[PDB]
Amino acid sequence: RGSSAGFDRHITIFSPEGRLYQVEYAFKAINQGGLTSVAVRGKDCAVIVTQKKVPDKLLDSSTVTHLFKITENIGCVMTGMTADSRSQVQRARYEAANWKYKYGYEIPVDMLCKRIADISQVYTQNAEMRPLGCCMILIGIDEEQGPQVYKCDPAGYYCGFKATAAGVKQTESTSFLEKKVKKKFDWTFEQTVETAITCLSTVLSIDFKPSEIEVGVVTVENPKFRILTEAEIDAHLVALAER
Amino acid sequence: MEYLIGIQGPDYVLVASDRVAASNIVQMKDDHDKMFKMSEKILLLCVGEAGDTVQFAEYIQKNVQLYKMRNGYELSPTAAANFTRRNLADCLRSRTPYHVNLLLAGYDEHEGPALYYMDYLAALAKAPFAAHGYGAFLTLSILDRYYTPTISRERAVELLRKCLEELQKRFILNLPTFSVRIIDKNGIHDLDNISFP
Amino acid sequence: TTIAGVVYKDGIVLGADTRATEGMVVADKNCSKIHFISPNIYCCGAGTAADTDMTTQLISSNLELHSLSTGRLPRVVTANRMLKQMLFRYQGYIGAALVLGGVDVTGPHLYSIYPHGSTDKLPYVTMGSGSLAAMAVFEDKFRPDMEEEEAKNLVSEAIAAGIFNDLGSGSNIDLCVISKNKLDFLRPYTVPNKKGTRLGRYRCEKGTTAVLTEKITPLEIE
Amino acid sequence: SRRYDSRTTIFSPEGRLYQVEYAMEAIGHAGTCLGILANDGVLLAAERRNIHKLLDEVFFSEKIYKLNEDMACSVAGITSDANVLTNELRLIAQRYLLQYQEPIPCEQLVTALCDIKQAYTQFGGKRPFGVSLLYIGWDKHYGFQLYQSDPSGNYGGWKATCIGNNSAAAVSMLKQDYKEGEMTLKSALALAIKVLNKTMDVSKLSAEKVEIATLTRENGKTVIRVLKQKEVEQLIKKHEEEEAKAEREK
Amino acid sequence: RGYSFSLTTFSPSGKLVQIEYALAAVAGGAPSVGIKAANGVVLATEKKQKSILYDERSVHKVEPITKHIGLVYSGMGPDYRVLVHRARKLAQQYYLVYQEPIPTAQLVQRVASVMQEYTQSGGVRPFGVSLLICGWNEGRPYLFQSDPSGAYFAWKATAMGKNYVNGKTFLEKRYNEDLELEDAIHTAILTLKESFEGQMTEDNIEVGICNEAGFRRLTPTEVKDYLAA
Amino acid sequence: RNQYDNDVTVWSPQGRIHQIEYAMEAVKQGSATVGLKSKTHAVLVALKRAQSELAAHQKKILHVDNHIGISIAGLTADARLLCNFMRQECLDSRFVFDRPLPVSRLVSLIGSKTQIPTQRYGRRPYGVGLLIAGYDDMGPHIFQTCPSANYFDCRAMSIGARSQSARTYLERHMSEFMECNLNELVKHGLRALRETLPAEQDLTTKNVSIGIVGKDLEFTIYDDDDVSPFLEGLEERP
Amino acid sequence: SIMSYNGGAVMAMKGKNCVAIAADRRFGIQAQMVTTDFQKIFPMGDRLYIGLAGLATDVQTVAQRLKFRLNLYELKEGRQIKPYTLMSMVANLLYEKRFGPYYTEPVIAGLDPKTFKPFICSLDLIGCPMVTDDFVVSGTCAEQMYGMCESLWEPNMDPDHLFETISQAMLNAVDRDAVSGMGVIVHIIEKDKITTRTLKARMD
Amino acid sequence: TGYDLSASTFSPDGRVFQVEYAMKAVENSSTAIGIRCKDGVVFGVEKLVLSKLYEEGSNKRLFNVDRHVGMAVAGLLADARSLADIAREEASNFRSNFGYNIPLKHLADRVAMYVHAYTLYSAVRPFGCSFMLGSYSVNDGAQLYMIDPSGVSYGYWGCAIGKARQAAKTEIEKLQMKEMTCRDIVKEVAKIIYIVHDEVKDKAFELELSWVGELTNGRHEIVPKDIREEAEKYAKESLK
Amino acid sequence: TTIMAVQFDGGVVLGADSRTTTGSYIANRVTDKLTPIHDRIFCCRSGSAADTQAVADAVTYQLGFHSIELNEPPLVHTAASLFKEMCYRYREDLMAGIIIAGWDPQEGGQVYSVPMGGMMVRQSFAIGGSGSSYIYGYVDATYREGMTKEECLQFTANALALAMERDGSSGGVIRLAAIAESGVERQVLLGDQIPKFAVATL
Repeated sequence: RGSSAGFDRHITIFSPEGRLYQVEYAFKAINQGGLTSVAVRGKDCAVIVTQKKVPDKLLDSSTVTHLFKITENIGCVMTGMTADSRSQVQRARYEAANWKYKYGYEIPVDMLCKRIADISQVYTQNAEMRPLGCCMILIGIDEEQGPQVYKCDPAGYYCGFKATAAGVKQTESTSFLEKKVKKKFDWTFEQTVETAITCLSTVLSIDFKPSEIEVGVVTVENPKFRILTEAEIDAHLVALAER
Repeated sequence: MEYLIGIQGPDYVLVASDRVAASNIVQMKDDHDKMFKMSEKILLLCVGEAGDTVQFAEYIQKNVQLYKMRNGYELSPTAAANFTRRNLADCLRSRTPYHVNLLLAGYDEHEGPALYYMDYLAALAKAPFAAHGYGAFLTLSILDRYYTPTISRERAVELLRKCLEELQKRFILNLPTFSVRIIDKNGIHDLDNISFP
Repeated sequence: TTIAGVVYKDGIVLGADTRATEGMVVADKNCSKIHFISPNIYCCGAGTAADTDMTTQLISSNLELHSLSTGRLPRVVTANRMLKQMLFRYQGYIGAALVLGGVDVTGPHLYSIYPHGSTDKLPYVTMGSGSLAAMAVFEDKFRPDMEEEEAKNLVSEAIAAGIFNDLGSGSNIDLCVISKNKLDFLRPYTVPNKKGTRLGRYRCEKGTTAVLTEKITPLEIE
Repeated sequence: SRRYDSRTTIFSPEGRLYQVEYAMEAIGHAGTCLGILANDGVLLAAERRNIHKLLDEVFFSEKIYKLNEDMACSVAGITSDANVLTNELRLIAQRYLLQYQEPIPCEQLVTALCDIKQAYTQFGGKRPFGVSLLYIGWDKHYGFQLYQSDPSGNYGGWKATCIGNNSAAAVSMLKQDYKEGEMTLKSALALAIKVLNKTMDVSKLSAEKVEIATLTRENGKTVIRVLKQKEVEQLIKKHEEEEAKAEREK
Repeated sequence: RGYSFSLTTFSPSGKLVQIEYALAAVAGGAPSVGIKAANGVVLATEKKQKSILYDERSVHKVEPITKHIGLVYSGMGPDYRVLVHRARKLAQQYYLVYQEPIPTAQLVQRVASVMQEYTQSGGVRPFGVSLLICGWNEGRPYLFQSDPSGAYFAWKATAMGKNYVNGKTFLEKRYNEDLELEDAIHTAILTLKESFEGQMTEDNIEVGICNEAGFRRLTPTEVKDYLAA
Repeated sequence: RNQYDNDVTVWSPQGRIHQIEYAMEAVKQGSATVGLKSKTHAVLVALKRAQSELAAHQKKILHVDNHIGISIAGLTADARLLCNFMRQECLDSRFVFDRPLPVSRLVSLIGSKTQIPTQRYGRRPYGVGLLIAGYDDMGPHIFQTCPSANYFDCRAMSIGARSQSARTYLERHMSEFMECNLNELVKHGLRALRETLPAEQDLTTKNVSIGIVGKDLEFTIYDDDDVSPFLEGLEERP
Repeated sequence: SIMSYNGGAVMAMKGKNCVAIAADRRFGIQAQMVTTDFQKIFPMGDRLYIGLAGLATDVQTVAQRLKFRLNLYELKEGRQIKPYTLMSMVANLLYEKRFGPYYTEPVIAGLDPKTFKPFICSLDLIGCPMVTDDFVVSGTCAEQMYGMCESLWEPNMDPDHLFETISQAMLNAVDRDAVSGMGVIVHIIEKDKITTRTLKARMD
Repeated sequence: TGYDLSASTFSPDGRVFQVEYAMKAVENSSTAIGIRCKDGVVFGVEKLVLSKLYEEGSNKRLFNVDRHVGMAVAGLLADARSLADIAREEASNFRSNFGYNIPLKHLADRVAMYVHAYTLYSAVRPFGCSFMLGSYSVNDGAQLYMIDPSGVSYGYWGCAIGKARQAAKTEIEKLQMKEMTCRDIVKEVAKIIYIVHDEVKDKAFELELSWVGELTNGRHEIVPKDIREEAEKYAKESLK
Repeated sequence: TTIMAVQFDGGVVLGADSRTTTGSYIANRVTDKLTPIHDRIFCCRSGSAADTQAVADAVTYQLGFHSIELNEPPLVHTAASLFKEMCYRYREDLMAGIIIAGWDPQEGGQVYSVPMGGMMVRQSFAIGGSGSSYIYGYVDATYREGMTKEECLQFTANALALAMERDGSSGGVIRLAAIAESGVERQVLLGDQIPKFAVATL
């Protein structure tokens, strides 16, 4: 099946089957980072959780973080190559501000993820430049739609999700989540946070402490993106462990 | 200042020009040639601001002879006229406007003789007779009087001499001698220069 | 030219005359000074007519792109910002004075745009030659939260004042009513002035005119 | 980057351009096409390769691609490159008309396009235009004309020719059958049907398979007319009758 | 800046192997189908999602270019989105110039010109998608297919993606020119059902129609109503 | 094997760029030269190679400005290119600020211009090694340049073929050079350069060129005629 | 008045299943005539005509550019252009030169090819479309022929009455201005045929 | 593998091997450390002296990219100087536009993105240098950021780059910089460098030190020679 | 028009009229010249309305991008510097006079004045527009160090009313704003709310 001809593996051109082997290798590069992130939307809130693995004590834990603030009402979590991630969030910030300047209102997350995916497309189409080895997950509140969660990939797939996972444990995490959403739930704020943390803790076997993870939220009551402090995270965790 | 005149007929085009090149009060030259041949059977007459005339004329001459060498057959007078009109019209908007007043003349085996007129604004027109310069105001009424589409070439030369002698008597500038040449199926023919001592 | 707009309770009413003048002679007696930007956004134009028409067409295009890309209806602030940025880029040389009106999710929004790129969000605006008379009518009789019929009558009275007191404007009144749910484009909403009947018949019989040539060419049809 | 480059615009040790050689080979696979000059007119004829039943007919012709009042061009090879070249041709002709206010000569049009094709051969590092296309038209200088073009950027004037599949067999048939200076449009149509029947793999020309267009001068205004299915049906019927009469004789 | 040499080049056989391979990716694409009725034209495709977690309403494989044109694809989605964006820009350029809605024929000509521009241009791969374009102009319906090569064909009805050969055989068996779009929708849904490999529902597929009114993608409710048959 | 070497933008698996090393090897083949300084004076001494007996020897030492002079090694075309660049930099300095350009800032510019090509495709390092010498308000300076754009600051240095003998001689005698007269300093440098020569060859007026700069003395190149006084008192080969 | 440099006048009128378009013949400098055979009406279709007045060089240039674009359109589409479409194309063409404009004021007149419905329009210096149901004008004697047409014109006229009307209007108008005249040509368009007639007019 | 010859490629296991090969180079360079403390930040370098000929201050591996921020590098010194030029340009443009001294976080981000541009395209190689930036502002405080050739930027309480990165990190880890101040920190910085220096493999070194903090009024500068000598003496004596 | 700003301890006060004129005709009698560049940073606008709106939007764009990438609240000096470079680079084209005021933690309440020509000056109190001429004396006399929020608001209202009665271009309703750590308190004085001063009334 997996035949190869010419420079199909070395650059972004079609294999005899049309697979574009390179973008698949870029997908492997996401798991090369070694971390995992999970997203889930409720009726009134959306969240993103991810590991916070500090290899050295000397590193400032404040600086290292995969959660970023694209706008006041948008936040994202990046997984993969840290450098390409920072490039993508900078480009997203640019596109958001330019959208505001041109069209006069805050960009929707769907349009943002579509713009980012088109950008990644021009990478995977042109041979000069490699695809960025990162995947973005965006959360935001749309006034009409409600809470929203979208994920981008190096290829350009930009779908919208009720819940998502990204990283090395993506398949296990989505297997976990597919069972939960298959069952009916109210999906309140505390329930969403508990679901996300449980998914991460179950796939990793970590049994997290407060510093071990980071989390960000958006609520219809408080649409601004907020990265919860260690106190709030520990408050949620102690609640989880008790029940 | 410079004077051009053209008379179409059944089987020929007659053209004339003054041979004066003047910068100012003085007359520098008395044998200036304002007639440029773009091919064997078409002529271009150009007058206006100095330099623009020869530059534009030589450009058109180059393009026409190039067409001939490339394709093996000469342009028709109509095609040459529209070509020079295009090149002139493109430029009036540009930073390099050519202020030139033109009069084209040619013979086509199929379409017969032709005379075209275009001002510095590059407005083309096909006319039976036409003239340029301040002298045109004097001489056009002569042609409108004594011109017939069936005019023979001897009668045409006679009519020309009438126009030019009227210029000599009535026009302030000194245009002593005029170049003359005829276009027909055989080709361009130079004639005895009309002079007034 | 006299264009005017007003916000009523649940939408917008735009109004305009139909007289287009080249100099001081009438050229078009039933012009359409009301343009389509979007299904929910409309605009009326004054000033250089070509500039207004082409600008409105351009912004209509860009908003068509934006709307069908987003999957949701376009907003008014978007149009206002596009227009003002364009007009500022050209620094007033394109003489498009516009009153722009539309209804979107946030509510009815009405803008007045000037050639140099200025804007003003207002409840009522008037532009053109009869703008002062229309402003007089509005400053007199405008009240907030009017009903649709009251707003239509007000705008009609304003455009009529501009008509019967300005030389440039005349010949008809056009109306457009945008709301959350409908759009009523009323081209001959009113006919205040009409051409009087011709008393004398001056129809010329055949052969009245001489002809020196005639050439008939048949057109094949199938 | 030197590693990922094909290096198309280079010579070969034998002195060849392998890319245009291969483009000619691709044209060898394309649907066959031919054009036949006559004293009174010229006609293009093609094998409509897209013969599927579900295909609609929303175009004037599948391949004929009119360029101007006085000329047209059938096609062999990649339809995409063909469409691009036809657009370029139309632009060229209308540019000449804008300049001189006379219709363009066919030789000049073909020369312009062939120069464009040659440029892709020589520089740019781009692939050539893998298209060979006939041209037919009328100019006052030389009258009815037929021209052939190749991806190499070289053209020729032919009295009758074929491009595409089995062009060699078509030409072998045309050499013997074509009568120099002794042809009319009807006889040329018959010869076209003959060589199409000989060259095409179809047992019989259904009149869906073929597409024919003619060029003629009527009242000082040239006309480019695609022949209708009834006309070509009558033609193939006449050809079958003639073939039977020849066979019945012997 | 960028590579300036063609990545697609002629094989000794004469075939553009990159184009053949792009067509292979299209063949591996999801099913899609189009049927041109007398009164209208229908475009349909399956929207099979890997998991229930995905939101169906988020993304649409059926996208409208204008009021009266909409198209669907089989193959690479990002490439499809590049193409649909550029097509919208082209159609609105036409509208700015002519103040008349673009004919679908000219649209597909232009986008095919683009798709040609990519295969010939340097430092790029061909678009790995084929499109089905539907339109209603001059009170007539249209259906077109644009391949990666940049070649446009016109069909009364056709299919794309997996099992397109069997789908086209079935469609040639079941197609009538006199059909109304009401029955055409049933035939298209049946064609997709031939290769759906599942229990298709309102979420599992996407469909759109074009008519005198214009192009619209049917909501899941009426899609379910049609699926009842 | 040929991989990792054909291009400059390719890091080797051992964390090296072979093309830069090769350009440095180009300098290691070139004609030998010496640079040394004292409290007040800076000297540049050169062996000028001759392609044949009849050929005149190559111009190793160049003028850049009154207060700066260079001695080249390796590709003379790259050398003349860099020298034109440096001349333009110093001329721009005098045009703008009406001051002599400092040597340190000049070599900073040189390193920048030399670093840009070695990080891009389809460009080569400047396969040249230089010794800079000048006098500024600070004092005499000697800077070495390599195709690798890194530069150095040194009391003495020698680059070219068989330069290592000169380097060890200079390392041995570095102590005295700081406090020396001009004649003593140039004689030290000449002995150092003499070490680089083959045992058969010997220094001559023809094959030697000297460039000297100082507080009052502008940069002056002493050709074969006027180089004889400096080497007049030199000892014989041991 | 740069428009008055060459003068000229063009007019169009509507009727029942018919349109008429007319224009003067004079080509002249600001006071000097040159030719009485100038083409200001150019055919843009089988039964669609455009008429240009203003600076003659811009008249010719615009007609040539328009024929260029139009032939490309007719070749690409495969159909004849509609009048509204030609109007829009002309407006785009003129607005492309909005700074440094073509000094001409076009007039288009024709029938829709499918329904044979009359269409007339005019465009300003810079491409302001102006569709009307009765008549349109462009030229120096516009002010004259406006009132002349306002009086003579009547709705749903047949071709005969249309010809007599447009002829009387053009003659009595151009007789009253200096820089236009020297004859006038009248093209009548209807579904079955095209009719062109020149009128006897004062050559003064 | 054929996947290692350009940075526009990817390994089948997801790695761009050119970047890894690049950071091998900085790992083959003499080590440098920077240690943040309450008062400010201190930098230190093991500048191997290649020859007795080279003058004191040659191959300076400590730059001042702006007055309020310092720099300390490893790897290819040419690329280091180039990035110092880039950083100075970024700081100057920031001051010119926004009117104040650039924050070190933004500076490190901009520099890292400029680095990261190079590892994507094939026309350009990755940088061969990893480097530490350090600054002190009264509002922002002491701040230290280390950058790698991959373009990844992280803040550090103490950072090390070069061959002896690991042992340096250990010796820093036992330090407890948070309570300390600069005048104390310089001494054990010297200690750590003298430790990790290999007398056998590395012939000799010249300690290059730089600091910034409130003591300098937010002005990065090289250590006065008196303190440099005192710290070197303490280090050698403690070394035993 | 008349625009005015005053710095009090812990914040600032902004005041401006609501009149914009084209000649002697008032196109808009309720225009809002106070513009939020950011949550705690505001801009008053004098001169060409087009120029001021344009540069305000561009500065808002740049400053939002800068603030979000820094992840810290922006500075009034920064916004004023942006306005400065824009107005200085385009001093020939732009006829615009700006006064910027906001609150930031580092420096607190700040007022900067960017007149025509693109120079930037921090000021305790700064007035602009056609009507500032008529009230230079009133502010010079009335100002005192240590004024409070309500005191500064009344000061600004009196000044703007005095300018409005005399200047034809200035007029309408007074729009006021007060910016501090807490947030923005905007209010509009109209009719009798506006302070009144007795005419000569001979």
